[PDB]
Amino acid sequence: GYLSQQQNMMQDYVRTGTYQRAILQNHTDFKDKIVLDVGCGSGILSFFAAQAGARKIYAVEASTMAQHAEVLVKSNNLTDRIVVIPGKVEEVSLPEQVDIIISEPMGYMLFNERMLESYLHAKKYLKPSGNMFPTIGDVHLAPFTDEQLYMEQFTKANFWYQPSFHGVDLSALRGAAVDEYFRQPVVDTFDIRILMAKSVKYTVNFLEAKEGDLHRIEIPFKFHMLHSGLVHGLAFWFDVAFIGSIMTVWLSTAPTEPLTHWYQVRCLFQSPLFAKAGDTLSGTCLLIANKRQSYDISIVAQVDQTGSKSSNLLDLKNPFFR
Amino acid sequence: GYLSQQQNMMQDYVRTGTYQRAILQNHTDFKDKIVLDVGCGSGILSFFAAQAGARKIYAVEASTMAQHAEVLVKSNNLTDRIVVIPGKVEEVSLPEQVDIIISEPMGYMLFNERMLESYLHAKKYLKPSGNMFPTIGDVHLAPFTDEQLYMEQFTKANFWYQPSFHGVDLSALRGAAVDEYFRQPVVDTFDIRILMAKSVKYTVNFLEAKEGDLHRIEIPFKFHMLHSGLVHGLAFWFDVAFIGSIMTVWLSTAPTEPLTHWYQVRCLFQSPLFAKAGDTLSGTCLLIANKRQSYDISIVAQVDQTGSKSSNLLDLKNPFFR
Ligand SMILES: [Hg+2]
Ligand SMILES: [Hg+2]
Repeated sequence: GYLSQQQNMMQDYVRTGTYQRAILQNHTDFKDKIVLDVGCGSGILSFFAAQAGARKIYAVEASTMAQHAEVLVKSNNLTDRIVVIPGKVEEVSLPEQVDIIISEPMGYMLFNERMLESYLHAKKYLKPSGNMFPTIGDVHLAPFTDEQLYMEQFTKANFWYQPSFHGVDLSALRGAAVDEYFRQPVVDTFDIRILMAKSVKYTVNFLEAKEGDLHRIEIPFKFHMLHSGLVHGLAFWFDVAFIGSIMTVWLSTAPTEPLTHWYQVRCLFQSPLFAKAGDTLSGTCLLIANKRQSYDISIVAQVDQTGSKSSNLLDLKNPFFR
Repeated sequence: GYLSQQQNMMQDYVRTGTYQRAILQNHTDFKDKIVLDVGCGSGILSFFAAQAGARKIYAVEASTMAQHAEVLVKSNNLTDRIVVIPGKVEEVSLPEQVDIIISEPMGYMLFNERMLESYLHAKKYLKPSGNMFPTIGDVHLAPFTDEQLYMEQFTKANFWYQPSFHGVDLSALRGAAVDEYFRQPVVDTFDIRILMAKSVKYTVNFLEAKEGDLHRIEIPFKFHMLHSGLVHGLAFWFDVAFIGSIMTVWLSTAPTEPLTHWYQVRCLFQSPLFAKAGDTLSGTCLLIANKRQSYDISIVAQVDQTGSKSSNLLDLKNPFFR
């Protein structure tokens, strides 16, 4: 819980701006309503709800951060509208059902850090027919070609393919190194020209979802290739929508959108799949929740026409940055 | 413990070449001797001991890097000379007392990550009149002038002096922020032109030092000023020596020597001190250990002739890269 971290999140104008934009333009959803702020991370969220004219804002509240919020609430003259309860939703108690829940629970590929579970858990404190900001989450995935990124892996791992690095033969660990390097999802951004087919969408309606739904989360796909080339993996990004009474407002991390701190995520295939235009690449992406507040990512994919296959396991716990 | 981190360590050619130089050039220290590799940092140290002709090399390594070390031992046909023992030194048992202990226990400012405490605890397995590689550690410090780095930090902290960020007053958290930003040391290299006095030296002898004992570490300094102007902070770096039987080999981290993955480190004061050529800048650097794996550092500085004071609490558990 560093202020540096909190600053970095505040600096993301798309994040902070869109959140604020969504709350103020949907004024009638906040005017004299009771709100719960479970997320933050920018720490600025319960203030937006005050600016939209909320009656009471219960704000929990991670052990840092509880104190950071406490100072700003006092200094912004809002002690009588915003209460700061240190801790976490599955650990604390609220004295009142709320109209709206607000939070910033999105990680890399939306689900990383598993904060949405705590978010969905908060619906124990939600009044019937109340809503949540954000309301839904659209995960997008599409196949990509990128020779330079694929090759990059082997140039790295080939360091181990030396028989006499300072008189030591490292070659027996080359295979383990390749596996490891391919096991990391790549966080950075790309030109859309590397996208081989139109993206499929997978939608989580936060208003109806139970927190158990986020433990397995299976995403099937049947891409219809626009371009001829080699598929090196699947690209991932996400959108969330703030569906209010007045207006639905979108926060998008698409590669066609201005850059955010979430960038985009690419999961490579260990064996590239050749596909033609008009060919269908099908398979499923499986995200298993793991013990390190992250996901084990399983990707199986085949080119229907040729029957070539892979067969790929990632751990979002150890992402490669760029 | 990822291959890759290990690969990063290895690719530091100064570090790897110097460790080999130290061992091979002091072969009479290893020839037919019993060695303890406690690092291990990069699995590679045991192999140097093996190249030097050690009779038996026990290598205490963590889990999982114990596996990766074993693979290399078998594939390099050294299974009769290198014995991997999984776990930690303050846990495991050795069938024998050892002639030499070898390790890579250095972090930033030398002491970071408190690996040295494991290193000195290994003296348990050391024969009387045994040796350690490295034998001693020299911490150098020098006052520096760097106008650009100072205001660069201050203007980042300056974010938190803001009466209306999306309608929110952050002003009250300035000072918590400034404290945080100036607590983090700057890991960077620099031109030696910025050095405002010849360095002073603090020696920690590993052969005699008790794990006690590296929990406090009081470093006094008394610089002769050489150049007039503003002292923006203190620069720190470490030399480490392998005092073998044939010759002493130094691994230097100094800004005058080729670059290493350790770079150099700087505490910048929250407020620069003015000093003239001929003046004395005296004071102490305190390194109070903490739970879990880092130091709380108290830098007390004054110009004798004035005497303008500075006291700053710097926290290693960050820091600021570049
Ligand atoms: Hg918050
Ligand atoms: Hg320092």
